Amino acid sequence: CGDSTECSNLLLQYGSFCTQLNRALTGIAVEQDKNTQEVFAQVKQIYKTPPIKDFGGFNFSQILPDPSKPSKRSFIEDLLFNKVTFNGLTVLPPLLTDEMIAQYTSALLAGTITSGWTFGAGAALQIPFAMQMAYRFNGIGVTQNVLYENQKLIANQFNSAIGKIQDSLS
Amino acid sequence: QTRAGCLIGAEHVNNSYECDIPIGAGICASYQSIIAYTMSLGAENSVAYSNNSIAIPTNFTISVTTEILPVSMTKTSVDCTMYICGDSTECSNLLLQYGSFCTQLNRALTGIAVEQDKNTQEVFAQVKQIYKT
Amino acid sequence: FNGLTVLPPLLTDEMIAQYTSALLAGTITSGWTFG
Amino acid sequence: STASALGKLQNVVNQNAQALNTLVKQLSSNFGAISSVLNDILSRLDPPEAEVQIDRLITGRLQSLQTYVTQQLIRAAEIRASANLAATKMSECVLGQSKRVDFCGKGYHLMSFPQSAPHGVVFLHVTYVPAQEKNFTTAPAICHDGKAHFPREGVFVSNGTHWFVTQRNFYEPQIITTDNTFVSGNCDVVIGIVNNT
Amino acid sequence: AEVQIDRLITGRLQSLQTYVTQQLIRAAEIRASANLAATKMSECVLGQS
Amino acid sequence: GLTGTGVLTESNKKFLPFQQFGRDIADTTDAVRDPQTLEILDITPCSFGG
Ligand SMILES: *[C@@H]1O[C@H](CO)[C@@H](O[C@@H]2O[C@H](CO)[C@@H](O)[C@H](O)[C@H]2NC(C)=O)[C@H](O)[C@H]1NC(C)=O
Ligand SMILES: *[C@@H]1O[C@H](CO)[C@@H](O[C@@H]2O[C@H](CO)[C@@H](O)[C@H](O)[C@H]2NC(C)=O)[C@H](O)[C@H]1NC(C)=O
Ligand SMILES: *[C@@H]1O[C@H](CO)[C@@H](O[C@@H]2O[C@H](CO)[C@@H](O)[C@H](O)[C@H]2NC(C)=O)[C@H](O)[C@H]1NC(C)=O
Ligand SMILES: *[C@@H]1O[C@H](CO)[C@@H](O[C@@H]2O[C@H](CO)[C@@H](O)[C@H](O)[C@H]2NC(C)=O)[C@H](O)[C@H]1NC(C)=O
Ligand SMILES: *[C@@H]1O[C@H](CO)[C@@H](O[C@@H]2O[C@H](CO)[C@@H](O)[C@H](O)[C@H]2NC(C)=O)[C@H](O)[C@H]1NC(C)=O
Ligand SMILES: *[C@@H]1O[C@H](CO)[C@@H](O[C@@H]2O[C@H](CO)[C@@H](O)[C@H](O)[C@H]2NC(C)=O)[C@H](O)[C@H]1NC(C)=O
Ligand SMILES: *[C@@H]1O[C@H](CO)[C@@H](O[C@@H]2O[C@H](CO)[C@@H](O)[C@H](O)[C@H]2NC(C)=O)[C@H](O)[C@H]1NC(C)=O
Ligand SMILES: *[C@@H]1O[C@H](CO)[C@@H](O)[C@H](O)[C@H]1NC(C)=O
Repeated sequence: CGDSTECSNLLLQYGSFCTQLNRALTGIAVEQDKNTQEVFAQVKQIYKTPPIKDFGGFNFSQILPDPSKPSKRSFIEDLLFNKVTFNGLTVLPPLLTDEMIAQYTSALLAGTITSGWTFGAGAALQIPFAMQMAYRFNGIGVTQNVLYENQKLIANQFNSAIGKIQDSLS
Repeated sequence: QTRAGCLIGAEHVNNSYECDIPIGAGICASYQSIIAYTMSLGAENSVAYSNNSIAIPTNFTISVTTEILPVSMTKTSVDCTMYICGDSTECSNLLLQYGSFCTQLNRALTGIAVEQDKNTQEVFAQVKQIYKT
Repeated sequence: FNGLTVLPPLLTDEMIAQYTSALLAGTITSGWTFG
Repeated sequence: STASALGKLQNVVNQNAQALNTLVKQLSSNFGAISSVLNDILSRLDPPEAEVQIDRLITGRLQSLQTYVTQQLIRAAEIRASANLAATKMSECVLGQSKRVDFCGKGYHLMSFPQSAPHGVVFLHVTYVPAQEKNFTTAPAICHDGKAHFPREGVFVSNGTHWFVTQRNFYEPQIITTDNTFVSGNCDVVIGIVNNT
Repeated sequence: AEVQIDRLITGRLQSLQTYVTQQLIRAAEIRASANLAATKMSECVLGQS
Repeated sequence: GLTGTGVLTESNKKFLPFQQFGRDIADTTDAVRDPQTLEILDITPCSFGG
């Protein structure tokens, strides 16, 4: 109608026509919020990484959050964010701001780096990274002796791949 | 004044708890009076990582949890002509010139009912015999 | 009601309870072998 | 004791009831005509104007019924997806033991039990959760007689003075023996190897 | 003028209904994608698949 | 002769010397030129919301 009393009076005789429309739109918004919460909220505590970082030669600096930047994001997250870019209609803001999403990702990543898969069942239990990687090879049919004799080569290949990923994205 | 709009009738605090009634933009309110605050993601801890130290459990517990899943809904049907006309020959004659209008609707409703029955029978009937304790 | 009808489900709840009881007795007594 | 736990089934029932209620309520709309009563229009005017009056009611009711049918179709599709997920859970967590993490239960899965519900199913999941942890010092391999020893299954741990082998998910020390260890190479390339017997 | 007002109103209502239906379909597919993403997060990050 | 509601503020757009009003996209007017003082004013809709 748009500020027209005659239009409103003529329209009033159509019964409940836009109540269900608003119901559906509110349902959609609630579903979006529920989707985000289900996807990201999978931990009970906010884990942190120790100030000293010696993970058997592996290098996670490209993915860990950067304290210098105000957003507390990482290199890859910043690259992803930078790369991609009324008459009665409104846009509502999301319940979870991107800072909290980044915090959830950082907590999950610190937990999986430090405590293996143990933090997904009960309380997080610390473990040296090399032993966790030996467990992961043992879980695919290769003995841990291979990792214990090829640690340096494995770390170098992992660093090279994680370096190439950033260039491929950028 | 919040990123979601303007709020009256509540006090703003500097603490942070679990979110009770979600407001938006990372903030929400609760009752104590009514207080509006910023959400807290959870507890904070720093697991003790060292390169020659581990933690090993010494006891265990057994937990039982619930999960609820809907599998079906009521089967309904609608008679097109009775609903749209209601015992009127003139209405039926006027409506007849619209072609096949409600046969599709009845087809869809019958399909929905058949799908509900199939859903139930597929979800539950997964055994060949009836075992007894 | 003015032309709307509700049809009963094919499986009454007694049969559903019987299915659940059979499944549960089977999984108690025979493990996963009966699957 | 606690109520409001069976939210989903109640929500489905309420949605269906509300849809039916609004559909039956839409029958009392003029839709731009002179009245919502069919006989009153029939017994007040002439057929040339009567049919003009009736056409508006016909088209309005047809539109409302179309909208109701579409909403029912969407809800039926969503319910079908939910039923497929429930069937998969019943197949995988009741008839067997699942290794895929967090599919059914929070922890290490043991078994599940099904129960009926007026329009759905309820799964009771039994899970194992470790507790009462403890700190220990570890080493990846043992150098002895110039040879490197690795554990078959388990991990090396230390009281603080001696060394033992344990299973990964429950503390149970045992003496290091040639039976539960295997040898490969010499203690020269492994980072962190320690001396023992 | 009431006839013209009604003629405008019916078309605007039709457009609104079409937009709502399209939004519903897109929301359904987005929800399916979100469920898949949640399953992947649960199974490939918290454990070994 | 161009009618509409809203609130008018001072703007810094630089109209080329022969236009009377401007629209951004989807055919909605934003800026106008007053016929007397010959300056550019900006229009924003009156505040509303749920
Ligand atoms: C992990 O990789 C990063 C590269 O992303 C390393 O950071 C570089 O370090 C060298 C030597 O100090 C500098 O010359 C580069 O400018 C650094 N690059 C960036 C982007 O800061 C980092 O040193 C590596 N980690 C370790 C422990 O060496
Ligand atoms: C394991 O050893 C640590 C170090 O001696 C114990 O102390 C914890 O150390 C971390 C990091 O150094 C701190 O963040 C904790 O606050 C410390 N805990 C306490 C109670 O002081 C730790 O308690 C030991 N046990 C466990 C299960 O970690
Ligand atoms: C493992 O945990 C269980 C559960 O707490 C312990 O059993 C308890 O033991 C105390 C002391 O003997 C009793 O007072 C409780 O009644 C027991 N609980 C139950 C449910 O029976 C058990 O002792 C723990 N095991 C170890 C080795 O500490
Ligand atoms: C290292 O483990 C050993 C084995 O459990 C512990 O030594 C025992 O201690 C008890 C109590 O003092 C003695 O009765 C046993 O004779 C010891 N065993 C042996 C083989 O000597 C020892 O306590 C552990 N180390 C520490 C620091 O607790
Ligand atoms: C685990 O960490 C410790 C401490 O950071 C490392 O110990 C260092 O070892 C080098 C070479 O043997 C010494 O020069 C340093 O003085 C040691 N550090 C300290 C604080 O004494 C150890 O190398 C790391 N790796 C293991 C144990 O495999
Ligand atoms: C484990 O034992 C071996 C031999 O008993 C140690 O190797 C000796 O190390 C010293 C100091 O570096 C040398 O002077 C000897 O020549 C080495 N002997 C041999 C046969 O290689 C080894 O250092 C011990 N491990 C640790 C961690 O101390
Ligand atoms: C319309 O007439 C008014 C009335 O004179 C004009 O306004 C004057 O414009 C001159 C031009 O610089 C100013 O010096 C005066 O101060 C203005 N008088 C006022 C505002 O009272 C206006 O310019 C005319 N517009 C035209 C000719 O387009
Ligand atoms: C606490 O809250 C008040 C208002 O709620 C605010 O003015 C103040 O900056 C906050 N922080 C401190 C440290 O007082």
